[PDB]
Amino acid sequence: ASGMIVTDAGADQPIVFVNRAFSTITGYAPNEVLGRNARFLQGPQTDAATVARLREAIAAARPIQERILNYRKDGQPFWNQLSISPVRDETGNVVAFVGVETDVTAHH
Amino acid sequence: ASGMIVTDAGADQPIVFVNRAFSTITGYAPNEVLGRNARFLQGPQTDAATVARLREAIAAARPIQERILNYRKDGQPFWNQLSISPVRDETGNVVAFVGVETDVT
Ligand SMILES: Cc1cc2nc3c(=O)[nH]c(=O)nc-3n(C[C@H](O)[C@H](O)[C@H](O)COP(=O)(O)O)c2cc1C
Ligand SMILES: Cc1cc2nc3c(=O)[nH]c(=O)nc-3n(C[C@H](O)[C@H](O)[C@H](O)COP(=O)(O)O)c2cc1C
Repeated sequence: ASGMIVTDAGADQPIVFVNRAFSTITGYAPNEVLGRNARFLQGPQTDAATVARLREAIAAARPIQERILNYRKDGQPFWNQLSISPVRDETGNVVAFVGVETDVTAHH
Repeated sequence: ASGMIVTDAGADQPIVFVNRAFSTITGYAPNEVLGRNARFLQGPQTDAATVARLREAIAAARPIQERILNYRKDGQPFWNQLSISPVRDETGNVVAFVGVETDVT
């Protein structure tokens, strides 16, 4: 099952909702992530160029897909097939961002 | 500001998240709507053909926009400029639906 993250549109995109699969994939409970920017999923082996592409796309409210190395709450790495899109009203205003996370690590 | 509703993909698309503007527009608190299908916003003068187009779009996970008559908690009618889209993973599985509601009364 794929995770879903919903964030606020503005001011560093704090998480406002995660689905159950997000907790299965990442090991974080909703309590532990609400109000935070999702960058806490990254760590030392995360590719900086990938993070830069995400940062520029989100600032521009442009959809983006990347494979990015992320980390579970207890530090276990996983590859995240990540897709982020703005949610817009019909006037084009960004209401939120939605991200889908698929664990594409062969853990076992 | 526009409302946002997030639902599960299956089992009659129960609401799992609403933003602040949803409550400003509709007069419902989150605890009054979570776990329910959004159709409770409809009422006596809602256009049945519009509802049927939404039903078919959600069944097929097709993006759709409609101007639909809805009702606030206090029973006052309002025009909802509603846009719904599926949220998909890379393999095309539907993870959720997202709806944006603009009060265009
Ligand atoms: C809706 C949404 C979901 C996100 N999900 C993830 C994720 O699962 N993993 C991740 O590494 N970054 C994720 N991000 C990206 C980070 O929040 C952040 O935008 C990125 O690290 C680039 O900005 P920075 O260089 O300021 O950290 C997400 C962002 C948004 C808006
Ligand atoms: C994410 C989402 C948001 C929705 N928001 C609204 C809404 O604001 N107003 C409304 O009348 N129907 C809304 N609906 C539509 C109803 O939930 C339902 O799909 C529609 O009435 C057609 O199905 P039915 O014939 O089974 O009721 C929404 C549906 C989804 C999936």
